[PDB]
Amino acid sequence: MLQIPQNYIHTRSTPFWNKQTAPAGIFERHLDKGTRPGVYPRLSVMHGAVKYLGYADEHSAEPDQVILIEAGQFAVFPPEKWHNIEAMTDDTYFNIDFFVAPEVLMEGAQQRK
Amino acid sequence: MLQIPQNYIHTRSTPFWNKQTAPAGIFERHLDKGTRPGVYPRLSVMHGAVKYLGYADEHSAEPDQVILIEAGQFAVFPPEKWHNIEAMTDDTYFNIDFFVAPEVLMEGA
Amino acid sequence: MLQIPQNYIHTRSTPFWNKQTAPAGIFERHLDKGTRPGVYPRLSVMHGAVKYLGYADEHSAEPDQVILIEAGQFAVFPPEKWHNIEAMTDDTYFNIDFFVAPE
Amino acid sequence: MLQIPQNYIHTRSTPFWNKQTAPAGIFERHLDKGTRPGVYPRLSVMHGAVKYLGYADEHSAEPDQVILIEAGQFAVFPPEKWHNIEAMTDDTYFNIDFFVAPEVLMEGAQQ
Ligand SMILES: [Zn+2]
Ligand SMILES: [Zn+2]
Ligand SMILES: [Zn+2]
Ligand SMILES: [Zn+2]
Repeated sequence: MLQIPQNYIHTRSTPFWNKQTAPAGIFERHLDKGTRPGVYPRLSVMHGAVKYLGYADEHSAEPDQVILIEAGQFAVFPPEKWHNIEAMTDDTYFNIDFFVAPEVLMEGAQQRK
Repeated sequence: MLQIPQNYIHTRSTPFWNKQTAPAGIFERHLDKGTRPGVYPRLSVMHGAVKYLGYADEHSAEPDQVILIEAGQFAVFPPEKWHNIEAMTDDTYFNIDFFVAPEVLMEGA
Repeated sequence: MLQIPQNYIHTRSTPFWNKQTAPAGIFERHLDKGTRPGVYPRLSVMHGAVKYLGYADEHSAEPDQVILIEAGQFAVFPPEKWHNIEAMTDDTYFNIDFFVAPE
Repeated sequence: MLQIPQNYIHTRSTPFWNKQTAPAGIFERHLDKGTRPGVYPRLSVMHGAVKYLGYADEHSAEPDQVILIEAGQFAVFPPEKWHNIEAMTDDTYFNIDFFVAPEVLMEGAQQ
């Protein structure tokens, strides 16, 4: 399973969504982006099941990776990778958390005058 | 398993923690600060495994609820209940997300 | 002006709301609570105008505090104080950010 | 004033920064990381005042946009534009919130 580095930071979260409430576009092929690159999405299924479908590129015809996520489980998605999800039942609902890399700026001994 | 209602709101997320970076007191029997009906914490473990032990009350000798959370899994804990977690390995790391009911986030007159 | 202490941390944000998309209960008298006491709400108006009506207590007949927040401005709401907001137009829309004391 | 469209989504919020705690790079002319159409930063001042300076390009001699932000106010800055900020006082602190269009956060495939 793909893991999010322990030093990554949580930036945003989505409300709980189901087939009807989620933005329609999440069920079609797409890329999850942020302000910066390398954002890791973490989809958690609270009930039912959710399927992740990843592709080689923006136009490949069939998925090159499939992950089934059941209630009580989560899966982090490969960054900058085209994909779409699919709800397995009408009762399925889930939410998504996004994580980004931390910034480490070198500092000096004095303050900036 | 405990499930958090669809209308609940994500209010806070703790950073990733391991045996060393997490608040020492989380491994000791405690009551989540501010816990009350409508406040559900969700613990997801990214690596290793975390064990949750729940107790009927502050001084119960044995727990009445045991949950082993592995990497790729999460568990929602019951509010207003004494408990504690335990990291099963040194490289274990998890984070906790909190969700709360709209009526308690904004209590009307 | 009421200010949020520099050491507080941002915990949550609401999407942009207007008279219709906002949760109804916000236009009615209420209290913002959050998991811990002392939370600070910061309402910023992106367009139109919002008015804050604060009250002495849960049942005061009239408000003891009034603040008009116009586009390009925000206002920090006194914690633990009952209040309700009023959008001044249909075109008005705002969002709320919440800040809490350092963990 | 620039306004962030009502359907945009809050993606990041920086902690409160002052003349010393803010990343040094924000005080010098730069181009925000990942800046592009659909990404608007919103800088609001909690105390003191902050001044934004925008430039036509990277080497323009003079700025062509100036926004003074007092405490209790905020200003949305244009995307893909060279700029820098200046804290008017030592006791000044502020924070920035970034908002992004839904079509940019979730880039739909085309054919
Ligand atoms: Zn996605
Ligand atoms: Zn706990
Ligand atoms: Zn309120
Ligand atoms: Zn900037």
